[PDB]
Formats: sequence, structure tokens, C-alpha cells
Amino acid sequence: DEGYPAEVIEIIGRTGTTGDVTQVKVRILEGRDKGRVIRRNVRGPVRVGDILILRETEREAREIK
Amino acid sequence: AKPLSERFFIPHEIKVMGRWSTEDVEVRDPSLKPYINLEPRLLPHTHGRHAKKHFGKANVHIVERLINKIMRSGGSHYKVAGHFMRREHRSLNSKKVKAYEVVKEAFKIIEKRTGKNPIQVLVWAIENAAPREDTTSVMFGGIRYHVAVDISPMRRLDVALRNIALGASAKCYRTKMSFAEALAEEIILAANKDPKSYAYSKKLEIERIAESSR
Amino acid sequence: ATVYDVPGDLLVERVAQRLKEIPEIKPPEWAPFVKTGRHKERLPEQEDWWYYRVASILRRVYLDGPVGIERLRTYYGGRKNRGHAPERFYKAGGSIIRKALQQLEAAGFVEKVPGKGRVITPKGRSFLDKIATELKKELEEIIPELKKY
Amino acid sequence: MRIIQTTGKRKTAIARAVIREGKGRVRINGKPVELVEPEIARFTILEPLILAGEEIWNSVDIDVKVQGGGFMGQAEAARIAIARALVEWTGDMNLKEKFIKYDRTMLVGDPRRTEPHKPNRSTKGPRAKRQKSYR
Amino acid sequence: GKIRQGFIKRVARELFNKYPNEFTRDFEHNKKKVEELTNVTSKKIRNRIAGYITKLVRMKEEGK
RNA sequence: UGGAGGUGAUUUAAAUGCCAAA
RNA sequence: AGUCCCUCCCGCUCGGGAGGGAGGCACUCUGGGGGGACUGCCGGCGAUAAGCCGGAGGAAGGGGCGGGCGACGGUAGGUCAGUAUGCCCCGAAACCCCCGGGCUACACGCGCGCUACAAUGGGCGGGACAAUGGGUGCCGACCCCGAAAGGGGGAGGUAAUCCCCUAAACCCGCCCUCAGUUCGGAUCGCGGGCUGCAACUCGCCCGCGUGAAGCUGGAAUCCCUAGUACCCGCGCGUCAUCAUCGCGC
Ligand SMILES: [Mg+2]
Ligand SMILES: [Mg+2]
Ligand SMILES: [Mg+2]
Ligand SMILES: [Mg+2]
Ligand SMILES: [Mg+2]
Ligand SMILES: [Mg+2]
Ligand SMILES: [Mg+2]
Ligand SMILES: [Mg+2]
Ligand SMILES: [Mg+2]
Ligand SMILES: [Mg+2]
Ligand SMILES: [Mg+2]
Repeated sequence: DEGYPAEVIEIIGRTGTTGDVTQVKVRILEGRDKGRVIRRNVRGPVRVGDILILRETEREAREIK
Repeated sequence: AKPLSERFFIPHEIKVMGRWSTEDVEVRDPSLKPYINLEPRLLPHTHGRHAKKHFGKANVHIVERLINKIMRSGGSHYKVAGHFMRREHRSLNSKKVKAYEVVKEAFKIIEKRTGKNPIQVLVWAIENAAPREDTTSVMFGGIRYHVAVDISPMRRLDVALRNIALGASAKCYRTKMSFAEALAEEIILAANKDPKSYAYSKKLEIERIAESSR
Repeated sequence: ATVYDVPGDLLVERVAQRLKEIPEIKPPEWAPFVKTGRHKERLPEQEDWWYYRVASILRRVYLDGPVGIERLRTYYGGRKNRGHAPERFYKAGGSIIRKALQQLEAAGFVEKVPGKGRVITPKGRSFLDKIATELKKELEEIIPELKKY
Repeated sequence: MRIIQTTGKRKTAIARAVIREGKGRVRINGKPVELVEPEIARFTILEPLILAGEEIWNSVDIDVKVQGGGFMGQAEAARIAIARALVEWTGDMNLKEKFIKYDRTMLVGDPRRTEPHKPNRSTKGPRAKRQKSYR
Repeated sequence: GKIRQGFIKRVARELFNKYPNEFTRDFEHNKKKVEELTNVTSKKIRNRIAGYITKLVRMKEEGK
């Protein structure tokens, strides 16, 4: 309902039609899946140590090269 | 009109505009915490020295960010509430004294109506107006489709501030309300999750559309 | 206390009030019907604008003297709206300023320095500084930092 | 009978400040600093004095002569000159680091100047250009 | 990009071979020495040459 | 290093060349 | 700026101001010479090379920032209506002067702009702060006359000296309160001026009156990465007079 905080640990690379999306790896900080590491797509500038708020934690982005 | 004690006001402590302290203001959202800057500062005017460096806007006091956001025309090349708003020669572009006065009067109104520290109410508004999920576009067969993605905290803050400023701008255009009153109304409504606020409705719509395209 | 210690507009208001007791300051006969410059649009709305203009001119002479008609004509000009053409700066007219300066001299507040302009006589300097002192005494009751000056 | 003089510059505005022992009077071109308008310009000048504190504030007198530039450019040059005078007069290094934490520009200045204009709508700016049409 | 220029490299290598025991790992010393041992008249070129010679000295002192 | 084969796939629509050259 | 002499003001003067004279080159400025930044220092990646990424110190950091300078050639691109020039023509008219007209016409299509459609305002009174340039066929302070536009005298200046030259956006007080209006100022009537040999065709300025369309703009589409874009005025070129332009501030 209020989402789950996750923390950025690694930057993978840019993607998207116009290069506007970045793929990152995050570690969940709260909820049922605390501690798990999954990769995600993020819009906007981001750096290591940022914290995202996820509305769901069972979708994982397709790996890029 | 304005009493002489206000025309010639002299401070003695480092506090926002010499009138409000920000020591008891706290931020609930864990993601926005390291991006809302609340260090003590007297004058919110830094002369644009932060635009050169990457991530440099992080260490700019939040009141100055609001002042910069409202220093605009408002509806140049996209429509807001169904209209272009082209003011041109009668806009606030590069007039930072008038924007400062507008923000000050809005803060006084907020303090009068709700009895709380105006910075706290502003923080609540930007917390409630920051979206958490966005979308990107792809093209197939000559048709455009949406794909849901996540938002970084800096972009969340930027979008929230822009939407608040746009709502205030739309409420005073060719109506009897003044700019300071519209800004106060918008901030109060966003702080109470009222759908009549432009920013809150925009956030709801963005999140709904993102959800319907996972 | 001197003129340099108080805001200009407040001093001008007090001086304009005070100038109504001096018999040599009387607005001319054409005063009801004129604008104060070609860049204006409508006539003055105060029924006693003459005294305000005279007080402003006296304070002007106190601060920048010696000074002549032409430079004051520059000071009282401004921006003009020109229909479909872009706005432009223009000077003011000369009759108001000349007549005001002659009346001020007749009252003994200014005198003429040949080839240079007009300067404030000791009487006029005392006249302005007295009002400045009174205004400062009033003002420092609500701005305690003004007591040092 | 100490006297110290300092200089500040900000986009064509130049300020010269003189500091000496006194009772706490600060003047800008002969006007008391409490009557400077508008408000956003008054707070620009007063920041170093507030940071220094009332004990140091009330034990000096400062006179500042400033020319050129505009109303916002003149206030910032005066602020630079006053900050430099304060750090030189008292010569304490706790204050110098305190100024730098709050605002570095108080002591190192601002080197930005206008960029000269270029053709193709030269009167508007070096980079603004005329609207382009194809038919 | 900060790509070193060809003639800077050539003159610096000539200087290093001919007077091996004249330059140290210090930039100021090499600056003065280069100023005296050549007819270079530009201040900027002199700095480029001295910097490259300093790198050569530290690299050969390491033994590559 | 340079070659020869095999199996899979390959995201809407998109026709034409006039004044000239003389 | 400090020190000294005189004069004039305020709370009557302990104190605080303003002019003038001696006097000085401190500070600003002007302009000759010199210093300073080199991937030089530190930690990573790459190959241990070329280099790249991130830090200190620093006025400045990685072509430090903005400009000048455009290779061999092509475009049968523009220019013989700037000047130079071959051929062909006119050569008592296609050469040279003078007078009056035109290039300024007006059902209509298009480019680039300016003024607006108002309160992120309109008006009236008052208060603030620039830079670039230019001046003897000229810049003109200062005095007088006139409601204004302007008129009559006229110091100084061949100019870091005299003059153009006390910008506007901005700030304070009062009136108007969402309306085709105290928004807008097109069009037209009457009267007064300046330049010029000449103002009708066909110039610019001022006063009173008059008061059009316009209530934010379809499909489309342009410019811009930092003292940049937007907003605001000013100088020079052109120039007897005339700037909604060009180049700069
Ligand atoms: Mg004015
Ligand atoms: Mg207008
Ligand atoms: Mg510019
Ligand atoms: Mg074809
Ligand atoms: Mg050709
Ligand atoms: Mg051709
Ligand atoms: Mg034509
Ligand atoms: Mg009007
Ligand atoms: Mg005619
Ligand atoms: Mg309307
Ligand atoms: Mg032209």
C-alpha cells in the first residue's frame, strides 16, 4: 500500500528508445522479501545509495547486455 | 498600509527569511530525506551556482527551489487545465524580487489559516504529490504503447515542485484570486490529499496509468 | 541628524505638508490643466500636487547642487507607451521646474551660481534638517537600531 | 588608531570598505544600512555581520563606497568587502572557516562576466537566433 | 582530450637522453632547467615539456 | 588466418520525377 | 583614506554631517613588464603503453572560458548593377544634363517582427542603481520665454579635463475589482511646430476629441546547456529630417 523501500547497489547501463532509462540492482529493505537482490528499470538520474519505493517486488526486468 | 515595522525589519538569527525556524521539521519519506535540504540559512538566493555540477541542486534550500519554480510564465508550449497561458511581457521571468514577495505572503497566509509551521506544511504537500511509478513509451506497428518503470528520488522531487507551481499558476489566471492566495490554497489542499488540488490529481492519474500497463 | 539619515519619500511628504505655510509658494494659474510631461497620459489626481513637486525639487537641490534646468528635466522624465511602437524614454517639460525654482528662490531657500546652476542657502539647509531631525526622532521609537545613528 | 581597507567586485560593481574601532554604525554611500531597500538587498549585506555575532558587531564602524553595476550587484560587492574586512580586522581563524562553511563566495569572489554578443540577432544575445523558415 | 603533442615528446626525449643527470621528480626544478637549456619562448610549451620530462624521470626511476 | 555448407528467425503503411541541359 | 585650515547645518554639540583649500598616490582606475596550471600530486580502470574516471590544494582543472584564422577540390551555386575585363550591340541615341511622375498602387496567398487580449495588471504622486560608444558641416552645459512639441542668447570642448548622460524593468503610498472595463489604441476631425530649395502625391513631432478587431490561438512548427534562455532599457551605423532594422552594451 505504501510500497517497499529498496537501496541501489550497482549501475548496469542505459537503455530505452532514447536512452532515458537506466538498469540497476537493488536490495529490498522491508517486507516479506527483505534482503533479496533484484534488477530494475529506473527513470531519472540515479546514483549508488539512492532509495527507491517499489509498489511491488515480484517483477524483474529483462537483463541487458 | 504595511506597518513600518514590516517595511524595515531587521533579523538577529539565522532563520528562513528571518521569521521561521526549521529545526522541528522532519521528513517522513525515506527516499526524499537526503534531497530536501534544510540547513540553516537566512536568505534563499544562491545566484545559480549549482547548475554547473552534476547532482549539484541537491544542496539547495527547499524554499529557494520553490522560489525558482514559480519564477515563470506557466503554460508556454503545453496546455494546463485546458489552456495555453502565455503572459510574455507580464510574466515573472527573471524577476526574483516579486517571486520572493509572493512566497513570503503565501507563508504568512498558511501560518494564519492552519496554525502550523509553514515549512512543515510545504514538506507534507511535496510528500503527498511525489509519484512513485512512471512510464516510458515504445513504438510498434505505427502505434505507441506504455511500459511501467520506477522513478528516482530527485525526479520525484522535481515533478512534485513543478506540479504545485502549475496548479497555483492556473488558479489565479483571469480570475479574482491573487497569486499568493492561489499558492496557499494549492499547498493546503495538497497537504490534505484533497482531489481538488491539481498536483494530487496529477499524481493519482500518473500512478493509475502506470499500473494499467505493467 | 541630516537628510541622509531618513527615507526620501517620507521626508518629501512631511516637507510638502510644511510648505503650505510659506506665502511665496502658490501654484500658477495654468496648474489645473496640465500634465507633468509628454510621456504621461492623464492629469495629476492629487488636488495639491504642486507642493509635492516643489518639495521634491528642493530636496533634489540639497543633494546634487549646483544643478540646472536641463538635468532636472532628465530626472523627471520616464518611459512612454507609444501605441503599436516599442516604449521609449523621454524628458519632462520645463515650465513647472523653472517656475518652482524661481518661487523657491523668492522664498530664500536657493540661490543662483552663475554658469553653474542653483544651490541651497543656509536657510534652506536648516529648514530641511529640522524636519529630518523631527522625523528621525519619531522613527527611532519603532526601530531601536536607529538610535546609534 | 587602526584603519583597514578592503575591496569587493561583482559584475562591474566595485566597493571599497574602511573599518575602524567604533560603536556599531554601518553606512552604505552615507545611508544607514537599516534603511536599504528592497528587503532582499538588505539581507544580502547583513549576513556576515549576523554570522560574526553581536559582540564583534557592536565594537566596529564600517563605511562602504560602492559604484557601478545594479542594485543587486552593488549589495553583493559590499557583502564581499565587509566579510574580508571582518576576517582581517579580528584575525581569528574560527570565523574564517565559519564563513566558508556558509558561503565560499564571501571570500573568493565571483568571476562570472557577460558573454559578448554575436551576429544573427546580435541585440538579443550571443546564442539566441532568428526563427527559421523553409517555405 | 589531453593528448600530448608530437614535437613536445620529441624535444623532451632528446633532452632526457643528452643530460640524464639534470632532472629530478620535481616539476619546478625541471621548469627552470628547461627554460635555461632551450630557446623556447612560449610559457605554455615550456610547461608541457617540463611535465613530460618529469613523467619520464619517474618512469625510468621505476625501471619500467 | 582464411573459406565452404545446414537449420531457424527477421514488428503497420511509404507511388512517381517534373522545369532544366540546349 | 588618513592628517591640517576655513565656512555652513542638526538633538546646541560631548557628538554627527556637507562643501572649499592646502596636501598625498594609500585604495579604485589606466597600461607596459612579469608570475600562475603541468594530468604536476593522490587512489582506481586500462596493458605495465596511449589514455579515462574520482579526489585534494587552488582565483582558475583537465582545448580554463569566448572569439580570429576554413586544407586539395566541387557546387557551370551568387555577383559583369562595387571596381577590373573578352566578345556582341547602341554610337546623334541604349551616351551627358534639366523639369514633373513612379519604385509608396490593392478583391487576394506567404515570410520575419511589434502591440495586445489584462491583476504574474492599468493609472497618479514619490524613491533607487549602468555599460558600450560618439562630438568642430559638430556636442552643447547655464540663464530666459512657452501648456507641450519647440523658440531667443550662449561657458567649455580638436576631448581620462567640456558635452551627449540623474536609463527602464525594480521599491513605497492612493484609485480601479474580473468588466470589451480606468484592458486595447487601430482609424479619423480640428489646431500648433521642426528639417529642407521643395512636405499634395509622400516625412517626423505635440494638444483636445474619436474609440475598430482582439477574452490564450486547429493541423503543424522554431530557438536555447550558464552569467546561457526569458524579461528590460541604452549606444553606434544609416542620417539635412526620419528606426518596430543591422551590429554592440
Ligand atoms: Mg519616476
Ligand atoms: Mg504596455
Ligand atoms: Mg546579453
Ligand atoms: Mg523513384
Ligand atoms: Mg557560376
Ligand atoms: Mg549559374
Ligand atoms: Mg520597393
Ligand atoms: Mg489605457
Ligand atoms: Mg502628406
Ligand atoms: Mg477578459
Ligand atoms: Mg535597412
